[PDB]
Amino acid sequence: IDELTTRKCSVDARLQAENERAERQDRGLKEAETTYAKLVESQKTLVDFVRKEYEDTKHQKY
Amino acid sequence: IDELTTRKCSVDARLQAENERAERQDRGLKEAETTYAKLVESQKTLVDFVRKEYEDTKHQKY
Repeated sequence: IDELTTRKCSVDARLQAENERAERQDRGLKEAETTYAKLVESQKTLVDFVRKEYEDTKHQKY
Repeated sequence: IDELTTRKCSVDARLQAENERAERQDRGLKEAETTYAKLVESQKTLVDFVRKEYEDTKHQKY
């Protein structure tokens, strides 16, 4: 039963570390996804802008 | 002379507007160069920002 206490405390100290690391991954995964959405909207702006300049030179061509 | 003046007036008007077209193109790339420059600095830094999150996420699990 005391060997269990050593084992239980070992996994408990690892489980609380697991809780800390998992949340940190959860914290960064959300921030990465929000910054991902920043990149997703990033091209959408210039994609609209690359093809508006793509069309604006058409009049300046002919 | 008048017949060539019509050509002269046409070529002068279209080129003086073509200079406007040229500068309109210059402002066209100015945003395009800036936005591409704005993206590539943002793209590279955010990718390694994700790798930084990815590394620590890998570090916590490995």
